[PDB]
Amino acid sequence: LKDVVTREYTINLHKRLHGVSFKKRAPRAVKEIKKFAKLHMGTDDVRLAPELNQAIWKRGVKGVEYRLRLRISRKRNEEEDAKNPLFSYVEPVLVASAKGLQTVVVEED
Amino acid sequence: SHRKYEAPRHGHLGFLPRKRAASIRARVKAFPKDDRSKPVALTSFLGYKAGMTTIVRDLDRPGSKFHKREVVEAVTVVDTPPVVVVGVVGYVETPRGLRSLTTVWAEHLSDEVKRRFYKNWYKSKKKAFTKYSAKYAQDGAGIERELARIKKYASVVRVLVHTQIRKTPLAQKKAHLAEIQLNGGSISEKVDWAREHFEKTVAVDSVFEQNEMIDAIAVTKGHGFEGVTHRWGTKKLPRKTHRGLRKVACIGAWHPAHVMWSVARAGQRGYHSRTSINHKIYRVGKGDDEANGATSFDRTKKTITPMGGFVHYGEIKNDFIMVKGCIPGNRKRIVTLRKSLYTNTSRKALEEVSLKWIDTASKFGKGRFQTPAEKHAFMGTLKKDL
RNA sequence: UUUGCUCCACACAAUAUAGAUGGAUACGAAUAAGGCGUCCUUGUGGCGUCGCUGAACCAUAGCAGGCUAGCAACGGUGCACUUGGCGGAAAGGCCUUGGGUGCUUGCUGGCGAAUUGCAAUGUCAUUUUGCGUGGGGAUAAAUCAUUUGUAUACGACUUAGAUGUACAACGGGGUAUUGUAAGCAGUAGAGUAGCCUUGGUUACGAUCUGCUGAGAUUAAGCCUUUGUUGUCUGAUUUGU
RNA sequence: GUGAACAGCCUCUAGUUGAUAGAAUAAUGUAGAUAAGGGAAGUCGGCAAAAUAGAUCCGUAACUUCGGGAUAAGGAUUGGCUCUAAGGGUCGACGAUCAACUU
RNA sequence: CGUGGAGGUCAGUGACGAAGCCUAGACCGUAAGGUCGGGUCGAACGGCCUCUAGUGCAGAUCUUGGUGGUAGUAGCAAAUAUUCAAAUGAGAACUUUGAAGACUGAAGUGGGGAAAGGUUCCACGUCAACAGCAGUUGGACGUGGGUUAGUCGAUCCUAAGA
RNA sequence: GAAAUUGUUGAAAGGGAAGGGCAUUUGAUCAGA
Ligand SMILES: [Mg+2]
Ligand SMILES: [Mg+2]
Ligand SMILES: [Mg+2]
Ligand SMILES: [Mg+2]
Ligand SMILES: [Mg+2]
Ligand SMILES: [Mg+2]
Ligand SMILES: [Mg+2]
Ligand SMILES: [Mg+2]
Ligand SMILES: [Mg+2]
Ligand SMILES: [Mg+2]
Ligand SMILES: [Mg+2]
Ligand SMILES: [Mg+2]
Ligand SMILES: [Mg+2]
Ligand SMILES: [Mg+2]
Ligand SMILES: [Mg+2]
Ligand SMILES: [Mg+2]
Ligand SMILES: [Mg+2]
Ligand SMILES: [Mg+2]
Ligand SMILES: [Mg+2]
Ligand SMILES: [Mg+2]
Ligand SMILES: [Mg+2]
Ligand SMILES: [Mg+2]
Ligand SMILES: [Mg+2]
Ligand SMILES: [Mg+2]
Ligand SMILES: [Mg+2]
Ligand SMILES: [Mg+2]
Ligand SMILES: [Mg+2]
Ligand SMILES: [Mg+2]
Ligand SMILES: [Mg+2]
Ligand SMILES: [Mg+2]
Ligand SMILES: [Mg+2]
Ligand SMILES: [Mg+2]
Ligand SMILES: [Mg+2]
Ligand SMILES: [Mg+2]
Ligand SMILES: [Mg+2]
Ligand SMILES: [Mg+2]
Ligand SMILES: [Mg+2]
Ligand SMILES: [Mg+2]
Ligand SMILES: [Mg+2]
Repeated sequence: LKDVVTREYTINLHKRLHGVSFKKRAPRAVKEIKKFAKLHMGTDDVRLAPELNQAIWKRGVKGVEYRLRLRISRKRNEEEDAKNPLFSYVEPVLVASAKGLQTVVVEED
Repeated sequence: SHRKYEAPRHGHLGFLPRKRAASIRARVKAFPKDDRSKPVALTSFLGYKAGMTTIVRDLDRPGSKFHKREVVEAVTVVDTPPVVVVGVVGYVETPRGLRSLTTVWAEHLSDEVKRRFYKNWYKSKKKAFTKYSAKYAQDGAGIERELARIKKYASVVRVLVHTQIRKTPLAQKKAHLAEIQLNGGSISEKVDWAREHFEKTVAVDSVFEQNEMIDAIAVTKGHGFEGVTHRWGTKKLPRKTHRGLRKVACIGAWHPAHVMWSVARAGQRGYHSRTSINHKIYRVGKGDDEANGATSFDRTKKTITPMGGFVHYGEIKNDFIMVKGCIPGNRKRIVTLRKSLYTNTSRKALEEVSLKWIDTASKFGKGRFQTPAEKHAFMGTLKKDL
């Protein structure tokens, strides 16, 4: 939990957005994805790829996909302050279907 | 001036205050009157409300329009694995009421009941009862001395029992510990029964029998803060009402210059302790008994568990008590079932019920099939499987 | 735990006192009846006696009670032990065994006291706390934070979490909802418009049929899990 | 574009993305809705809400100032697709060619 | 008894500290009040005999000014809606850029004008105050630049009228 | 550089107001001889 690692996960955005107000569904999905990455990688500093934001907002504010396949990379950052020297960076995986996929270690990048 | 039209008051003033119960396990405030000629037996049992189903039975009620005819009745299933006896408490009578004189615990206590003494179990050193267990060092002289005190005193004897919550599908993992009065006299042999049952389980079939009328003591389902309209059943104000209509219009006369306790006010609804009486046991089902939900007329080898499991509860793998009707509390909640405090002979009690069929269709929807085999027989072969 | 906690003994400090200044000295019941003693044939018995208040009983003499010499008798009393029993209504007290030891004013002596100056409470009790010196004993939790939803406005409540029948995220299965997905194919299709091997073929064609009770969703407060991946010592506080 | 339409709804050019925010989802509210069976029994009073609604065809009473009432009342139909028919211009009874919708 | 001012007097007090103010510190008077000590302070002031008055406050929904409890409370909820990354910066929900999602939907949230405003236009610097959160941004603050006519208007004509 | 009002420190008290009168206890403080 103290080194760099990249894994691909499926997030069930449907059950996290269940009953959420329509005007808040996509922002809530963004926050739920940040919470998901924090839970899995132990990093408070979660950064979302703009392509991932595009994938979240692809079908409008309330048309968030039920499942999103994400690549999360826990990488180390060096800046003015340490401030959680490890951070997670989340990307979309761009698969045809986000169903029936398990968590996998990418192990190469 | 007078009310100008009579109506009964809204709500029952004997169930005040409508506050949250102090504990999730409702207290047994009265045990059955002791009959000291009977054998020593428990007067109550601890279980977990699993859910409701429906049954069909032949009504035996001469003079009724439905005598010797089939009736469909709602029933509640309480999962009741055997409870483990881990202690005995002695109660002496005093001019100031009953008073516990001493409690004698079992030598070994399982982690299930040990968790009950810990707010943070995972990070504790689990020291509970570690020095007490040494009272059983060679001959248990201190334990025998305390039991002798209980025999020499303590006109009322209660055992400490705890649930085997690990046998339920609940995630709680922390057992419920309660005092159950021992009826069946000779306080000496009450204590002897408790000591001989130390660390041993007591099955629900040794306490309750088929057709017996029992009482359910449980904390009702909580609903948070509630307005007067649903909390008390007061009349909704007309549509024209400014400042809201889900209210009580007059909360009091000018004098007394105070809101009176008897006026309906908005507040907490539910999560109250309730002791509802006269629920007939329709089944005393056994956990190891496959075809639990089967009857002498059905014979379908099926358990009491509805298809897909009890909604929000899980599967019944232990002994269960099926009572007629409904009982206070929601699914997964600890409920204490106690013997009736009086002898009911109204021909509603003393009726011997024989179940003809037990619904095991899914409660997760409009269930159509009792068993997966019946679903296969009706539907034929599907593409995925079957 | 910048040597922590508790108990005991002692010393020293504080701290106050709803108010010590010989002893709260134990049947029960009745009162137009009883207590005590005694006797017998043991009773709702006989006999005697008592009350008319505790104005009693016990205790009570000694530099706030010293130091010593005896006599008499194995008594009284305190102390610390010790044998055992009884007492649970708030028992925390009552009774009892044995020896040791101090006093004894039961009786007879010797020594001392003064000047606190003619009185000044003239300080003698117990309530907690702290500290130091020795001895004895033990070696946890709670809360915040995270989590659960049997709970909930917020507090609160109910759960879980230091290596496991653990938990979580996915995945699988069950359950349930809807109603037959996309794609492909078709001697299906009301037909219209072209071509010729005039029994076919080309273009368009709502829709229909088969793969297909398929496809999609399914806990967000459904059930379950021989799978995959990961998580599991951060903060604060609490002592008789 | 739909549509009779400068209606409502969606879009192009142009412009804006400005209203203090975050977390939960109690009561009571404000606004929007649904509701078994009954159908104004509520209430001063059908207040509020619901029901009706466009277009085509049929049919339309009392009364009347003969103009109306009248959309009286009361009924039927409406999608998609493939066709059919009718309704024209120009050039020299027809031929050639061109063209747009309405029924 | 006390206050502002006046005549006389104590050759009164005082920068070695007047007046004022603070002071569960002391003294005197039944009291109005008077006196003293200590602290603060800095330029005038007092006792007595008289004179004089714009001379004594708890109030008047008194006047002016200042300040509370309420109270970190009511609330900052109409106009569909924001999100991701980068840059800048001490600091970014609000600035800029890019990407995305939306809206006004031509009777516009578009492009110009009349009345009115008067520099709000634009650039640079810049955030103490204002923008009822914020702010690096602004119709803010500071410094400057900018409005070019024979043909567009006024000017000329007459209208109701003056 | 007053008061209202406020912060900190110190002291004290506080079972549904507070404040006051007579009297004394206790604590603090102090004049006179
Ligand atoms: Mg909802
Ligand atoms: Mg009446
Ligand atoms: Mg009800
Ligand atoms: Mg009104
Ligand atoms: Mg159901
Ligand atoms: Mg048109
Ligand atoms: Mg209805
Ligand atoms: Mg209906
Ligand atoms: Mg009707
Ligand atoms: Mg009516
Ligand atoms: Mg009526
Ligand atoms: Mg009427
Ligand atoms: Mg109306
Ligand atoms: Mg009509
Ligand atoms: Mg009419
Ligand atoms: Mg003057
Ligand atoms: Mg001075
Ligand atoms: Mg003062
Ligand atoms: Mg000066
Ligand atoms: Mg005046
Ligand atoms: Mg005044
Ligand atoms: Mg006055
Ligand atoms: Mg005033
Ligand atoms: Mg004022
Ligand atoms: Mg507020
Ligand atoms: Mg508002
Ligand atoms: Mg708005
Ligand atoms: Mg904003
Ligand atoms: Mg932008
Ligand atoms: Mg609109
Ligand atoms: Mg639009
Ligand atoms: Mg500008
Ligand atoms: Mg502001
Ligand atoms: Mg600011
Ligand atoms: Mg400027
Ligand atoms: Mg001109
Ligand atoms: Mg100054
Ligand atoms: Mg002040
Ligand atoms: Mg109070």
